[PDB]
Amino acid sequence: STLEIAGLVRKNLVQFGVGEKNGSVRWVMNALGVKDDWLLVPSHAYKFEKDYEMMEFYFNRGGTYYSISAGNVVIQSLDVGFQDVVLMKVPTIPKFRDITQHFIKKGDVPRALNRLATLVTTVNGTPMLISEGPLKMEEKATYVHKKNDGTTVDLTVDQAWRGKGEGLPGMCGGALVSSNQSIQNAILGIHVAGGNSILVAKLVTQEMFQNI
Amino acid sequence: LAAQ
Ligand SMILES: *C[C@H](NC(=O)OCc1ccccc1)C(=O)O
Repeated sequence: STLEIAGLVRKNLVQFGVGEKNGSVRWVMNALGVKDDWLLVPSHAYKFEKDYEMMEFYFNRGGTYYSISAGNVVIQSLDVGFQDVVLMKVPTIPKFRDITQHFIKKGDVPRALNRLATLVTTVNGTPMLISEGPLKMEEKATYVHKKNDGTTVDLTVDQAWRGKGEGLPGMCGGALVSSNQSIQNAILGIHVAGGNSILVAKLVTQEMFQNI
Repeated sequence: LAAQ
């Protein structure tokens, strides 16, 4: 069911924060553990700020904190080009339950279209289930990221789900879960943007995990 | 849309 997939997502969601060495942590959004010490996280969380690699990355797993130098996480792309969401290996994180087999297969994508879905996410660790209207797939999606200083950058990704719904700041990194029980309520991707009552999630397929 |  949607709710049981949501429970598996919930258990693998951590809060992602960034800070200067010896400074306060800025808690930015969610990251989703997928297997071993690998997580999915929107790279817009960190990559547009100056000297990201000299920062400390923080992972909050239910009030137990894990930190690491940004230079010591291994970042791997989901596919060619910029997809925002990346795979991130974090050697200091406790191993995750492997939830990769619960992600949609590329070939099954059409089966989630035109059906409801649920965004399984948090706002700074408080779990929320957000209804999303019948899904469409945008071959390219563009959204605006506001940086810390106030300036903005336009981001464009390939293959992003679009659904009607109401999101809030901090919900990025949550997982979109199909209402379709015939594909076992597959995880469809990762929430990256929202506005004007529409929610956008980057498609993540099982096949993408082959990038290790 | 804004990055969320
Ligand atoms: C949610 C996970 N399920 C899983 O990996 O399914 C694989 C499977 C299940 C039944 C028949 C064939 C393959 C889990 O934690 O097990």
